[PDB]
Amino acid sequence: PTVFHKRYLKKIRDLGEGHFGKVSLYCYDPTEMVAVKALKAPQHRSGWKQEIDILRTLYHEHIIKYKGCCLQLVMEYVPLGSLRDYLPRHSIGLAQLLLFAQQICEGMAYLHSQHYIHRDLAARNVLLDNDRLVKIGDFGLAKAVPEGHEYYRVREDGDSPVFWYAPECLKEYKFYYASDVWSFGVTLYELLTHCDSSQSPPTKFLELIGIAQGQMTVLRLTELLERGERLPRPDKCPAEVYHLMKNCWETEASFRPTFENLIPILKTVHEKYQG
Ligand SMILES: N#C[C@H]1C[C@@H]1C(=O)N[C@@]12C[C@@H]1CN(c1nc(Nc3cnn(CCO)c3)ncc1F)C2
Repeated sequence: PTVFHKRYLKKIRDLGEGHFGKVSLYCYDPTEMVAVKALKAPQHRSGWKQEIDILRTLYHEHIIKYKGCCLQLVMEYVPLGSLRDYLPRHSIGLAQLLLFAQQICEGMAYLHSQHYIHRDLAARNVLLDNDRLVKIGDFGLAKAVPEGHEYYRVREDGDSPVFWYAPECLKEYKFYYASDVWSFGVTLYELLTHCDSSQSPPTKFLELIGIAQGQMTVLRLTELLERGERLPRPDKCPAEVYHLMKNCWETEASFRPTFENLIPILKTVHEKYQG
C-alpha cells in the first residue's frame, strides 16, 4: 500500500536484532516515528516475503500495525518497547500483568482464527503501547497452518526458541495451534517473574539440564518436559495463575486450553485482581 522512500527515513536507534534481521526506529521526514524491519545482506529471503505478507493481512488492536513498505517492513513505533525490556525496570502490578496476558490471548486468538501459528511467542515479542495496551510486535517465525493439517512441519534451526516450546515441537517437529498456548504459558511465567534474567526460561531450563551436555540440550529438555518437570511458580504468582500456566504446559497438546478458552478465564482473573 504505502510506499515509504528510503532517502527520507532518518535512523534514530536500534530496537531489536536477530541472526537474520534488524528492527530500527526511523523518522520518516519528507520535509512521524516508524519501526522498520530489514533482512540482513534465499530460504530466509522467501520466509521474509511470507513474513511481510502475513503482517499485511493482520489487523487487530493487539497486533503491531502494518504501516507499508520501503524489501523493508515499515510498522508503527510502539513506544514503551518489549515487556522483556520494560518489566525488569517497572514493578507493574499483578492486575496489569494479567491484563497484558488477556490482551496477548486476544491477539493470539485472532492470529489463530486467520490460520497462522506464531512460533515465537515470548515477552521480547510483546510490545507495550501504554500501561494498559500491549501488542504482539514481531512475526518472524509466523507460518500459515496448511488447510488439511492441524499443525505446521517445523524443521530444526539453531535459532528456534526451544525454551518456549512444547515437547511436540522439540520431538516431532510439529507446530500446532496448541504449541503457541505452551509458549503463551512461558510468556505468562516471564511476565510474572518481571522478565528477571536469573529467572528466565533459558536460565531456569539450563540450570535443570546443565551445560556440559554437548549437542544434547534439546534432547535433555524434551525428556525433562516429558518427566513432568516445569518452570517454577514465580515469586508472588497466585496459585490459580500458576495452575493456568501448568494447564498451558500439558504434555498432551489437546489437554491445553485454546486461546478462545483463555480469554474469558483471563478476563475474570484480571477483574478479580483489579479489585
Ligand atoms: N529476532 C529478532 C529481532 C529483529 C526482531 C525485532 O526487533 N522485533 C521487534 C520486537 C522487537 C522490537 N520491535 C519493535 N519495537 C518497537 N518499539 C520499541 C521501543 N523501544 N524498543 C526497545 C525495547 O524493547 C522497541 N516498535 C515497533 C517494533 F516493531 C520489533
